[PDB]
Amino acid sequence: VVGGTEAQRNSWPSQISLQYRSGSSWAHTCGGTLIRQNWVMTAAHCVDRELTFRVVVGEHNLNQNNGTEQYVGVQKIVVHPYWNTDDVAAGYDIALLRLAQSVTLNSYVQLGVLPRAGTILANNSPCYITGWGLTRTNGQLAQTLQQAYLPTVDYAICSSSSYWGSTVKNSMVCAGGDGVRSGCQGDSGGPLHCLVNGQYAVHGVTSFVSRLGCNVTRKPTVFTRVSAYISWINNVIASN
Ligand SMILES: [Ca+2]
Repeated sequence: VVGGTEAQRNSWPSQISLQYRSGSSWAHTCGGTLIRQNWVMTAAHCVDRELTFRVVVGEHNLNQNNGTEQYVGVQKIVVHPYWNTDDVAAGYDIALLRLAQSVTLNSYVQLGVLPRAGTILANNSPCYITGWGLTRTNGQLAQTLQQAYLPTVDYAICSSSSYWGSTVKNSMVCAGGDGVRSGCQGDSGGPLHCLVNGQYAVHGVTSFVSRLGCNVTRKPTVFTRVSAYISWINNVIASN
């Protein structure tokens, strides 16, 4: 997250850290959202590679023991059938991970609330992006969870020539673009929490940013629109 600030300890209890094994060590690669005690929602491009993954819930400081973490393996990876690694702009950047065990819910670990199918947010709706991603373009990962106020940019405006043009589709959500705040590498797969009816719900899965950089004016962070995949999500969790 570029231009963010440290989040209150465990104030976004559904946020998870997706890590892979590198030799004998583990490294953070993406964010995610705990939607069930044994199911995680993240980005498809986060699990394209065949690596050993693990999920960490109740996390805050990646390099220190906060006394609230729970580590669990990933036993199954279900990527959306239409996902294309060579065309992220085609959408469908979403995947569900079945955990090897059910985590224990508490003050620091809670399920994320999903919106009702087809829900579209009005322009400039209040939302927050969270993650341990890069704090600067080509910079380094954050040690502690970061958050940044990132209001939405409606489709009509985001898909205009003065912004993303045709690169953005209706199955995505755009937020930010003030040239100061945004998502960045490492935030991918993470949530975009938006305030709706007095409650925070996960309306987006961080998908991509500009090649020119993370925080670029008129180039909002692009998110997979969760409300367009509710039936798919339900069908997967009801079968496996
Ligand atoms: Ca920690």
